[PDB]
Amino acid sequence: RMYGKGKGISSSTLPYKRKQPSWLKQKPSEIEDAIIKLAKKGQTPSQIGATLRDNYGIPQVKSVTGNKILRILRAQGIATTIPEDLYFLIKKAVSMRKHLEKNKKDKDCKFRLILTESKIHRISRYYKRKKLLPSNWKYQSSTASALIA
Amino acid sequence: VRMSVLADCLKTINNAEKRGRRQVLIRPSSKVVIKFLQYMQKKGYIGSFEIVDDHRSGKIVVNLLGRINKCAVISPRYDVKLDEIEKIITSILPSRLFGHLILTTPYGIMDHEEARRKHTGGKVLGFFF
Amino acid sequence: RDGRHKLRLTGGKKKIHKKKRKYELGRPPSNTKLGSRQVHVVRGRGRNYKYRAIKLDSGSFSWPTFGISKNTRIIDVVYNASNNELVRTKTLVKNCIVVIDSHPFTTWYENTFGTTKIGKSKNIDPLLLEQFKQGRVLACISSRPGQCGKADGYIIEGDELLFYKRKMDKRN
Amino acid sequence: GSGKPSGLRAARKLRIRRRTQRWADKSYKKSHLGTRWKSNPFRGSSHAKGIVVEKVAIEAKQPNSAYRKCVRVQLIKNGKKITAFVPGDGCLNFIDENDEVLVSGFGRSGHSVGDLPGVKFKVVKVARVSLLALFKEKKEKPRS
Amino acid sequence: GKGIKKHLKRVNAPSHWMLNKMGGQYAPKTSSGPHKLLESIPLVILLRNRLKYALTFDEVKMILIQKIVKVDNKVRTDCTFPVGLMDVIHITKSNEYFRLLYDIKGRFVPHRITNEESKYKLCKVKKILLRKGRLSIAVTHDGRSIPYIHPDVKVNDTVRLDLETGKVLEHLKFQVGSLVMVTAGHSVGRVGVISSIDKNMGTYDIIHVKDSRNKVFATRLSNVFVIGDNTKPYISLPREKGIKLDIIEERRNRLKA
Amino acid sequence: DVQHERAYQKQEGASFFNSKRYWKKVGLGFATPKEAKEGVYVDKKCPFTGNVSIRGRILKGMVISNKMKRTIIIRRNYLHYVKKYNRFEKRHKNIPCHCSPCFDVKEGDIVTVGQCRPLSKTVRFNVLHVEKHQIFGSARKQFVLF
RNA sequence: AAAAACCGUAAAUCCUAUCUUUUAAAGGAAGGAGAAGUCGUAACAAGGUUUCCGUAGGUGAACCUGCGGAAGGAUCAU
RNA sequence: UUCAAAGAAUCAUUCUUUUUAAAAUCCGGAUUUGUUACUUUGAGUAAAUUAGAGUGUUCAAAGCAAACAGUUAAAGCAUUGUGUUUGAAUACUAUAGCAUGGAAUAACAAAAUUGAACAAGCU
RNA sequence: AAGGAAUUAUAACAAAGAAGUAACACGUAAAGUGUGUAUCAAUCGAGUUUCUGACCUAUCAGCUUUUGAUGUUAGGGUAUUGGCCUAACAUGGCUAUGACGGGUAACGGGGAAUUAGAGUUCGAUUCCGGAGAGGGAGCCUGAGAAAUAGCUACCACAUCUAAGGAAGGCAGCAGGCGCGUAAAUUACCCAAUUCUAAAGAAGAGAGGUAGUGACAAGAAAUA
Ligand SMILES: [Mg+2]
Ligand SMILES: [Mg+2]
Ligand SMILES: [Mg+2]
Ligand SMILES: [Mg+2]
Ligand SMILES: [Mg+2]
Ligand SMILES: [Mg+2]
Ligand SMILES: [Mg+2]
Ligand SMILES: [Mg+2]
Ligand SMILES: [Mg+2]
Ligand SMILES: [Mg+2]
Ligand SMILES: [Mg+2]
Ligand SMILES: [Mg+2]
Ligand SMILES: [Mg+2]
Ligand SMILES: [Mg+2]
Ligand SMILES: [Mg+2]
Ligand SMILES: [Mg+2]
Ligand SMILES: [Mg+2]
Ligand SMILES: [Mg+2]
Ligand SMILES: [Mg+2]
Repeated sequence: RMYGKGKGISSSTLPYKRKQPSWLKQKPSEIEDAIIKLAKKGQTPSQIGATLRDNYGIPQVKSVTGNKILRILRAQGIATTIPEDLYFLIKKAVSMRKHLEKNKKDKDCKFRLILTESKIHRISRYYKRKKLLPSNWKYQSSTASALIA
Repeated sequence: VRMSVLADCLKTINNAEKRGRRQVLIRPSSKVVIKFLQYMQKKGYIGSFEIVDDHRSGKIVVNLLGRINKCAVISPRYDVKLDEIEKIITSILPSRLFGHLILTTPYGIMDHEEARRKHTGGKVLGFFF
Repeated sequence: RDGRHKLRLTGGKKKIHKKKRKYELGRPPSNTKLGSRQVHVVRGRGRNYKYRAIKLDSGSFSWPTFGISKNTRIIDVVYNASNNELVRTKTLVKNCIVVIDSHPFTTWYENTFGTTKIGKSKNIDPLLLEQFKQGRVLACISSRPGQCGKADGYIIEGDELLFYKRKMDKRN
Repeated sequence: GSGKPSGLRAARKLRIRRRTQRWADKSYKKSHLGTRWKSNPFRGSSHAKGIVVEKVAIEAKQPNSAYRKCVRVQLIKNGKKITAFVPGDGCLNFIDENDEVLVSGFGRSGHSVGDLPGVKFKVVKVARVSLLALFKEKKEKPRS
Repeated sequence: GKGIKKHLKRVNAPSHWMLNKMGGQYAPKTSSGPHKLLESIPLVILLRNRLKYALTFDEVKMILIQKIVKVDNKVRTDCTFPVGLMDVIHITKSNEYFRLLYDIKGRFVPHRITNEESKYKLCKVKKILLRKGRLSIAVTHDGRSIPYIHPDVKVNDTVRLDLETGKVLEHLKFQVGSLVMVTAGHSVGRVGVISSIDKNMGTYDIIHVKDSRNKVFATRLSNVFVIGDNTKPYISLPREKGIKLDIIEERRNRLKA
Repeated sequence: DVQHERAYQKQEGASFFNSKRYWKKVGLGFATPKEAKEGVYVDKKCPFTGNVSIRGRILKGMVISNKMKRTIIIRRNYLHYVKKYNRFEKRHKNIPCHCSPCFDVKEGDIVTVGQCRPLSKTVRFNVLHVEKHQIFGSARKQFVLF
């Protein structure tokens, strides 16, 4: 684990066969449409994937549709400006900051806030290095709260 | 974390040899590692090995002939010129008569003797006795 | 004097370890002026003499349009993109705009064709013509009189001329 | 892990640590600090000439029991006062209370030698005659 | 004060003089002249260390005083006059004619030569100036200006040049298969055919020169001297004929004697 | 505005009146840009438009600055081998280069510069070809072996 | 030609200032060495208050005491 | 991210030859294809020192000389005259720069809220 | 007609324009030479200049910029480039990959010692380069000097003087005092090696030869 002393290995691990299984009836177009609908309804990539797995009969959008789900969202144009994980981190940070504002003496929270900030800065940096974030994007503790939306 | 797959693999192999195993599961296969294994096989130290393809970094399992004394990486893959080889080999491997000092060389990976025969030295991966 | 004795770009003092080697010669400026001609000879390196004009007048001036030249007294200095001090002191240098006694060119023109080898067809500017009408015309110097020892120059033309006029502009 | 970095492009760290650490080596420090020239009577030299100021006894380290015969001398070079042990069975009297003595180290760079407490110097010539020669006596006799 | 250096120290002397370390403190310091000191050789050395006609500098000087040694057919009384790569020496009293050439080592030999062939000398052009009256002048490695040279002569090629009269006979272009001698590094004596020229953009134009043992060696174009067309050399080469043998081979040869 | 100085910025080697604007080729396969051939701007020390011939070394760098007028800084990053440790170490050197406004160069852009005469107290180089490139930290910190 | 004036190189001298480097000094306060000197007994054993840590106050001196730590404890243990 | 495959020689191994895709070039045949590190060949460097070849300075340290034939001529080669063979090698001259063969190992560059390849048409 | 690249060679036109092209001296060679002379090229070089490469110190972390620090323009100057200098305008430049200071009992390198291999130390000192001629500074001559057995000046030493003036610079060779742990003859010669000259024939403390020399190095008595 990047920050704790946590060393767990709980993980999804996908099956050997990566051409979709026989029982999968859904044609790709339908699944794409479903994905789009889910996106519209406010769900994030991971969440969307989960929904697809559970509510509909489909293991992996990658086996049914050549593309992964983020890619298809992008194609359809409903991709977030601000990437999933990063966004989540930002939200968490914001929450922490609110708590701090409320409740000044919380040392552990402060420590954890610092850690989350650091992680954001890593993630943020990575995104900048690609082209998902713009280069003009620092993350600010003052702004942050407004950013998430 | 991993850094040099190959080094780790070699260490594992060495450990197996020490215990006196027979089989041994080299856990991330790598083209380079495969090449190294092949080379070893060629010079007799290793038996068969069944590079098992997952759908990821593969696993090798490798069949041992109880024959290796040590095998190793020499990290910092020092560039090594053809004249500079001899001293290095003296430093490393136990006798001039045997052991092999494996270079990656622009003519694929091969041992010090092979390199000498060719003419090109290159970067030095590892060795066995 | 052409040499070191200067900070190191990082702004570190070059601790000097060398006198001044004569081939780093920085002999002092000939502030060459108007007047009757007077030029000294300074003996540069391999007996390469060079001619420190110190007073001048009768430089060779060219007329670029027609690609000809004539020797004229130069009657005043009027601009110096280096500094106004030089112009105040009436000092000739390699980009001084000065005023030529410009009858010669006019005379030449008259001799050749009309009145104010031959690729004529261009046939003069308006501004230049106007200037000529008063007798006296603006012209760059192009020699480096301090080296060469001659105030050779050329008549300022069209766009450049206009620019110089603007620069000169009077106004307040 | 080794402790040290063994990267291919690691050289800066490797050099730099060594450069800093060298100074922990006592011998190296002795060699390369500038206080050698300052804080040393001989001032980086094999011997030195000093006129004598005082013939003096020095009581030995506790286990052994002797009064070792030293000579407190002033270096002409440096204006430094130093005790120099004089060898020989009876070689204190071979020198005068004011004699131009030529004094060497004792054998251990600065570090003091044997029974003697803090006498780091061995007179080895008096009035240009060799102390050893005088001791032998068959060779020479002190000129004055 | 500080200006040019008049002396040459005997160890700082260029190796192919083959001077002693002992036998002197200084060396002769070639006069300025038609050759570059590092690839020339003064007349003193020729007279004293090569032919051994003289024992001393004094003797050489004496010899020179009799106006009997000609270098390119006009006399020289300057003991330290530089002779250089291709130049014919005509010692008049013996009626000996030498031509300076290189050995298969770096060393100058005086070759010995006939009256007939003596009358010309090869000269490689370096620069080809235009001068007043649009007349072109070549400039040879002999530091000599050939005026009104035949237009087809280009910057690197050699020219067979007469001595009795300043005019030229024939010229040999720098071709892909042109018999060549070398005059600088490692492969100095070497004589080959040329395989290939590189013609690098900003840099030195490196060329590859196949020998008559078919041993290819490279060299800067700078220091290559055209000597023939693929068939025959236009000069008499030394006994070895520019065939720089291997070391082992040389040793074997030595043994077999 | 082209004429910004107290003097008239002319272009030596132009030839205005007679004949059938001036630029040259600079050689070593460095293509004269459109902006030099077209597009007025006078520069005494442009490789292409001006009177400086590039000759000697050519070395790629990576721009650190545009702050000077028509003049750029480029850090060369390289590896100094140290034989004791038989290892390398990142080292660098900031070559100032003259630019010429044919090349619009923001920081972190790779350039190649030819030598040329001493143009100022330190600028002995001018930029012949500007690759684009993109940078995210500071150009200061980007190592690009080259 | 001397002489003079003005820029410009600019020695040298003096005045500061700063820095570096040796170097004096009443006294102060350490250190090391020595001598079978005075006063205790601190430590080593449960060393006769286990020891030791950090910190604070104390006290002729070793040291004592408080607070929280440690076992390098005299307990691997209900 | 092109892995491999087959044939001939030698004492299971060594060294060699041939082909297995795609694009551009040349009269169905034949021949170019990221950058740098790295490596290989070179090139270019003063010698003295160093390693090193030759050479009985009486040895050796040396030095860069020498050897050979003869109580005085033969022999050679020159058209009576002319000694002859030679040697003073080679390698070292960075860590940078120069060119260079390169298949491995490294980097980096190229690459989808969309990127370029052709065939047709219009300017 | 080149060069990778030209405002290059070159050619023409319009203007200026140095210096020169023998008012010289031998008597030679198979008609020649010496001396001099414009430009070009070569050469002996030199200056600048690119890249890369150095020891100790962070108890030196911020430096550089009115005093050019970084750049642009125009000039001046130079043999030529260049803040090299001037003027005008920008606000740059270097830096934790150690800038800027400090130290070095530091000239650099070729190399030396010692190492199996790495390395560590040394390199005043045979060669190359730099610098300096008591200390700074300034000039003249000349192709080349910011020369020092050239000159001017000041400072610091110091010699002769009839007291008015005058000359002087061993980090050339010897030699002397001093300092010092610490180091040779006021020798002979131009014979060799070289240089300079009006150039065999003269000079040369350059250089060589001896003298002193247990610095080192080699061989080798005392049977
Ligand atoms: Mg971590
Ligand atoms: Mg894990
Ligand atoms: Mg001087
Ligand atoms: Mg108790
Ligand atoms: Mg007690
Ligand atoms: Mg107790
Ligand atoms: Mg109390
Ligand atoms: Mg108490
Ligand atoms: Mg200014
Ligand atoms: Mg010093
Ligand atoms: Mg030295
Ligand atoms: Mg000293
Ligand atoms: Mg003195
Ligand atoms: Mg002087
Ligand atoms: Mg003197
Ligand atoms: Mg003086
Ligand atoms: Mg002396
Ligand atoms: Mg001595
Ligand atoms: Mg003589």
